[PDB]
Amino acid sequence: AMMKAAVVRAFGAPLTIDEVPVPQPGPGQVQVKIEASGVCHTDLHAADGDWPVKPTLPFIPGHEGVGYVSAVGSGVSRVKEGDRVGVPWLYSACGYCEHCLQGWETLCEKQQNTGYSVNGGYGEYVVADPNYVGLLPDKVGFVEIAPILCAGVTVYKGLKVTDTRPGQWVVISGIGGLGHVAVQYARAMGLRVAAVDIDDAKLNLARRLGAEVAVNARDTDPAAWLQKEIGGAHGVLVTAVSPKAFSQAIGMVRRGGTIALNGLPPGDFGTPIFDVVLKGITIRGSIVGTRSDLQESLDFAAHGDVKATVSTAKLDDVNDVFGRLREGKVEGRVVLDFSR
Amino acid sequence: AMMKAAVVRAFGAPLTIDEVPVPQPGPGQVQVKIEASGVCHTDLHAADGDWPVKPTLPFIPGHEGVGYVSAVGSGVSRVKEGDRVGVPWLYSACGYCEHCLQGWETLCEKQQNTGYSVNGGYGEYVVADPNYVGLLPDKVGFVEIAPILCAGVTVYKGLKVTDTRPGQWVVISGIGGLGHVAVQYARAMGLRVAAVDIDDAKLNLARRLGAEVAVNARDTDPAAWLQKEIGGAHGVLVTAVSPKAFSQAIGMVRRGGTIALNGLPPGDFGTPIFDVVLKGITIRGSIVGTRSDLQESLDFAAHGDVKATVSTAKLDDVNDVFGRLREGKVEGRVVLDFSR
Amino acid sequence: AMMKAAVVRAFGAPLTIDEVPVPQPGPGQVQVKIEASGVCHTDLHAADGDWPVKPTLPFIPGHEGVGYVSAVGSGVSRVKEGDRVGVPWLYSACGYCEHCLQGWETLCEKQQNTGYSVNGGYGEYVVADPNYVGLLPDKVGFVEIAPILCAGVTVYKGLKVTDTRPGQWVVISGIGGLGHVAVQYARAMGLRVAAVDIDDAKLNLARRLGAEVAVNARDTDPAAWLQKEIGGAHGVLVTAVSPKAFSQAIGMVRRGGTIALNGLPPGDFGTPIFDVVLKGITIRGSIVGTRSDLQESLDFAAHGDVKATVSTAKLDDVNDVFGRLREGKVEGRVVLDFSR
Amino acid sequence: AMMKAAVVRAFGAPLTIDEVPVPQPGPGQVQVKIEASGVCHTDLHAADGDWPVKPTLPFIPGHEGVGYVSAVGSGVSRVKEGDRVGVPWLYSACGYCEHCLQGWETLCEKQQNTGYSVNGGYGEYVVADPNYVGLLPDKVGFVEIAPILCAGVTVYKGLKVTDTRPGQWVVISGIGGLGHVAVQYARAMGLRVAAVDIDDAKLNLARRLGAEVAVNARDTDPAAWLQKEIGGAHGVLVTAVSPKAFSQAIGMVRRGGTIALNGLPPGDFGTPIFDVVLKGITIRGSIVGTRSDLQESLDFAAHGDVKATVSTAKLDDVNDVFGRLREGKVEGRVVLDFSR
Ligand SMILES: NC(=O)c1ccc[n+]([C@@H]2O[C@H](COP(=O)([O-])OP(=O)(O)OC[C@H]3O[C@H](n4cnc5c(N)ncnc54)[C@@H](O)[C@H]3O)[C@H](O)[C@@H]2O)c1
Ligand SMILES: NC(=O)c1ccc[n+]([C@@H]2O[C@H](COP(=O)([O-])OP(=O)(O)OC[C@H]3O[C@H](n4cnc5c(N)ncnc54)[C@@H](O)[C@H]3O)[C@H](O)[C@@H]2O)c1
Ligand SMILES: [Zn+2]
Ligand SMILES: [Zn+2]
Ligand SMILES: [Zn+2]
Ligand SMILES: [Zn+2]
Ligand SMILES: [Zn+2]
Ligand SMILES: [Zn+2]
Ligand SMILES: [Zn+2]
Ligand SMILES: [Zn+2]
Repeated sequence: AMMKAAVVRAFGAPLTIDEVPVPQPGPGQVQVKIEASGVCHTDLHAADGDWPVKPTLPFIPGHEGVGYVSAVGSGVSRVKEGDRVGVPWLYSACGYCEHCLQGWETLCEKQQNTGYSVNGGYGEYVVADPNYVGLLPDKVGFVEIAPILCAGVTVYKGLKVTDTRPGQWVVISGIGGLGHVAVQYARAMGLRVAAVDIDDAKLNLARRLGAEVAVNARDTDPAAWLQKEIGGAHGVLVTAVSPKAFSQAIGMVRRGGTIALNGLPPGDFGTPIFDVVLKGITIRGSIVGTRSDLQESLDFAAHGDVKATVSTAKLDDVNDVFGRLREGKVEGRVVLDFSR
Repeated sequence: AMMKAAVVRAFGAPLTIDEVPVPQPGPGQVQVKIEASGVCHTDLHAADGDWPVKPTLPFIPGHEGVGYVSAVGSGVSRVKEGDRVGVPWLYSACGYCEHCLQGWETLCEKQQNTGYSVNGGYGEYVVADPNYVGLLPDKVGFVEIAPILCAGVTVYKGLKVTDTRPGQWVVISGIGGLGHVAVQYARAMGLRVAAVDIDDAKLNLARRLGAEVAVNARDTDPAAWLQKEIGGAHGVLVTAVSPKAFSQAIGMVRRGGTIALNGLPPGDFGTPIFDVVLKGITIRGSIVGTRSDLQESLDFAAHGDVKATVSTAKLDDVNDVFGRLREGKVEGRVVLDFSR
Repeated sequence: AMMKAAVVRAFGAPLTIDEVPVPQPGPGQVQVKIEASGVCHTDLHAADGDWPVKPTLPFIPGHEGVGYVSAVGSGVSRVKEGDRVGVPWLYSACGYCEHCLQGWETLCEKQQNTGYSVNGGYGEYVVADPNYVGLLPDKVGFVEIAPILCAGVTVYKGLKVTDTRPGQWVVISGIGGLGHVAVQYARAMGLRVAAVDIDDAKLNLARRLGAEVAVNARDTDPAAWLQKEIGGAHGVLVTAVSPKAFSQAIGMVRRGGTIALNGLPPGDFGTPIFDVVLKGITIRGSIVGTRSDLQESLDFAAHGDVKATVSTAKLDDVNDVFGRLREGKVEGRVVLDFSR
Repeated sequence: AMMKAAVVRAFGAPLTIDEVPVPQPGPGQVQVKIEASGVCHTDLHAADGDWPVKPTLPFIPGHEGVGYVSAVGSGVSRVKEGDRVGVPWLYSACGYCEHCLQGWETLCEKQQNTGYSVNGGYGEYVVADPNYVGLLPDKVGFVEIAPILCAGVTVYKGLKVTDTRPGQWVVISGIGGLGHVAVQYARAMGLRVAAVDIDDAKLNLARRLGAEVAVNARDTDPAAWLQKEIGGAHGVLVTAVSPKAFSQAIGMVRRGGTIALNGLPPGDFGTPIFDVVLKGITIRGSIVGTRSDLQESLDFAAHGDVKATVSTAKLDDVNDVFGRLREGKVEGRVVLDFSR
């Protein structure tokens, strides 16, 4: 069989929509027929090769792909034909290293990554390791659930590692794909939410989704504004694609506070070490989520606590989507629709 | 009515040994007769007034003073005349704020600091808040115990917040004033210790103190070496916080590990986003510790698990001591001896 | 000079409403004019003289008393006259023992207890230690806020130590004074709530307050019912006044689950050690709440996440109230109203 | 084709040493050649059908088998022929449930148990799940390391879940098979150890093992004595879970402390509600541990920190070994030696 897929063949170049072979599932593998496929900013980073560790060319991006198990190899019991599943960033892990045994498989040094080191969901079919796919809730459709496969799980875990508790203030910096669902997860976790971005439309989105307070960093110093407004936050989750937002976030927290980092813009960010030490601040990188994180994050969507803001696009228009996302002209998430 | 003391009357100017009034305790206060008083780099910064918030002039430095309770004001029960106590960095906290109520008095924004914002232990007597003094162990001398009020509790708390466990690997970065004490706490906390420095003398000291591994970063890349040799460290205590140490720490820590920063350097440090996020690294600021932190750290000294390298000097020679410290000629810690 | 107050002058006997002197505050003390005063089930035992350690006669019960500071002793800074305050079970703690230094003053062995070891709020005025009173929010009435002083802060802390997190199930056993507000805190902390009691009306109250499911332990074996309905809970908070309910709670959790204990019926409860060990179960006593806990719990009420179901009664009818409480004829809390 | 093995063919009856087929490994399985095989009280309960859920007959007991990997089915990468491994209590788990995904495979409700629900190590060979075998340290012999698969990991994990930290007091209740090993882990974990038993010889053993204090409960009340002498222990490990040990544990622990139960006794225990709640005490069931726990516990043995008292016996004499066990004649641990 042949299939349509969007392929990266050179960093910086537009993706090409080509006919490629349908991947077949070997032993212990499953095949997934894609019905929807979220566009993550990471996909831009990957196609631009602006990260230290590059994807091997060529490749098909996409780690927010969801659909049906359309075929099953041998020795597979976790899922069966017809099951609704998603294939996330964490494609697979070794399962027995120290990290994996501790239930921190997101840290597995032997992990594979969907739509980066292996081909992803920007296509009609994708092969997956059934041991690491998301098991989708029956009551949420493909288009709405797709973003939870990365945006959702990531910020859910990110919020967990801020070490904030119900009643406390958390700041979400960057109300994009990750950010806009981050606001919703925070409320579901009993947190009071403040939002920071550089575009009023984003802040308006945050306001609708539960943000009690919101500030535009292009209009004022957000750190100073937040210190005055709420006395500083107990936690911050940075999803912004700007190193500047990382530095600013550090000045947003109360003493003893924690800043968790999701965003992956190239380079360093300026860190006021003196204040971090004097104020006992924690800065903490968070990387997607374990299978347990993933399952829990899907359950919040299933219960209606989190609903992704989504607009659809066609596979063929993937380069336009990339352009819009790059220009910050996307509200929430774009999901590629493969439905009939 | 009068006592000798080393007084800062102008930032940068030599301290003068003056006759000044013995401070007398009012209600809820105590008086301490100093037998020994530790010196460290923080005293230089107080005397130079080169930190963001300066001491008020004139003032008596010293946050490592130890001695006997020589008099009490009314309504004191925690201690009595004749008790052996130290008057550490945390002179007092408000006791009512969110931080104080949570047992994190070190983060109190209304805290006072001994030998910085109030008069300290560079004198024959000092008035203190008995609610915040350290209660000293019987079986350890004043001179030997003094540095535990600072270096001790600092590296102890710092090691605690790396969130490591017995059997796990911790790197002690820098085996100087703080580091040589740190190696001892780590060993007593059941940690496997790797010492990193640029000086073979200090690395050999580390080995004497129980370091299982020692690597000289002048010759070899401590990060590459440790990742290979022990798979990276679960924790990293950075006692000399320089850009190189900071960045090498990020390289030495294994994924999911924690880096605790034990120093107050000037300027912003470039923090690499990609590495912190994808390695799920925690970077945590930590200096001194709470009252309970301090008592716990003293217990280690009392049981002979921790002993600071100490040399004595006279109060009258403090300027000479400051000079030696500035030039980096001080091995271990210098302690002013008030005993006849 | 004189005030009205319900006094316990001999155990097991009716309380006598008498005129007694008004207590005056000395140094470090404040006087409080009572506006409302919650009746805790604990008060029944203070008066029966029921417990291992008994109050001393004669005494005035009541540790849910709220009102205004009407007089301030010497050396008090935390509060001033006119301040809205409440006087909880934890009347005072020593402030410097190991527990107190760790922000666990509820464990202080030198603590005093309001309406037990010292006189409480079943009277027009009560003297308190200003360092341990609750600072009440302006936007909640005295009658509604009164239960938060014990019922509220207790179950809030109890829920904290179930070690449950958003999305997970918690069971509230006993939907009384503590229980009916526990359901609400649970919801505010992002938990899904199941309710257990022995009276359909109390279960219906839980449901109206946010309980998703409910079971009458008189009608079926709760535990088996809960294992079937929700697959066991992640945590349980037991406020019930029956040892039986403690034994049943143990069987209500998933493996790895935690049961927190608040209720204080006399004697032992049957514990299946074999299952507790095989299933890795945790059983944990929880004792009111620290000042931090209390302020946090008052905040939930201030924001309207929590609202006590209360009936009022006159001080003079306190014996009638006791009777009804003892018979389980009370809906939520009864609060003594001193409103002129 | 054939091998010797001890088989339970009827509950209560002597084991019969038979010649049975050597088990061959299918895909995902490995075969282990046994060199040593630990014996403990759990084997008695397996042989007696003593417990609620019984083994199926006939079966080969033994959950402490160690040896070489002698054959490797298809799709195995964790281990290879010649690898020195152990086949502990947790033969396998489902790997997909809530518990397995969270790194708590010990709580898997679909787990299989070696030498209980599947054939174990009381034979020359045994087939195992490579994903769940213990990877044995190079420097420790088969006989010495065998008990660590059981007693070792149990007491290590048990100590971990006391939530104590270095410098803090831990009580080891019972210095027998589990206890003498627990004392060693405790010291290596930096804990101050108080040993409690009723046998002076076992108490002397504890002291020589590093116990700082030892109380004989025949002659003195250990609760009152320890409360007076060390202000209660922060943690208590109950290795011999009898009602008396349980109740005394509750009296020995300091307020806020944690009691970890390491045994599987019959029947309900009377738990004092008042003491547990008022003292804020945690009671916690813990036996064996995860794969991560086992590997950590194995490292302590590899470093010389922990050594089980071991004596050997032959497979043919297992019934006699059982005899001694039953009568309580066994000091330390007995290990079957299969070596030439
Ligand atoms: N660490 C992980 O596990 C993980 C997983 C997924 C994505 N990511 C990262 O997420 C980031 C982007 O995620 P995305 O899908 O939401 O992309 P993006 O299109 O969705 O979201 C952009 C957001 O950051 C923007 N932003 C730019 N400058 C800002 C500033 N100064 N302050 C506040 N906000 C600012 C905002 O416009 C906001 O839209 C990084 O690009 C990277 O892809 C990390
Ligand atoms: N540990 C603490 O810090 C703390 C603080 C306050 C009160 N308490 C305790 O709270 C308990 C009750 O408090 P209260 O103020 O809510 O009084 P209570 O009258 O209000 O509450 C009774 C509740 O438990 C009852 N109940 C009886 N048998 C039951 C069973 N088998 N299963 C489930 N529920 C059952 C229910 O009727 C329900 O009303 C104890 O009486 C004790 O006083 C503890
Ligand atoms: Zn992504
Ligand atoms: Zn792995
Ligand atoms: Zn110092
Ligand atoms: Zn304060
Ligand atoms: Zn009460
Ligand atoms: Zn106290
Ligand atoms: Zn065993
Ligand atoms: Zn499982």
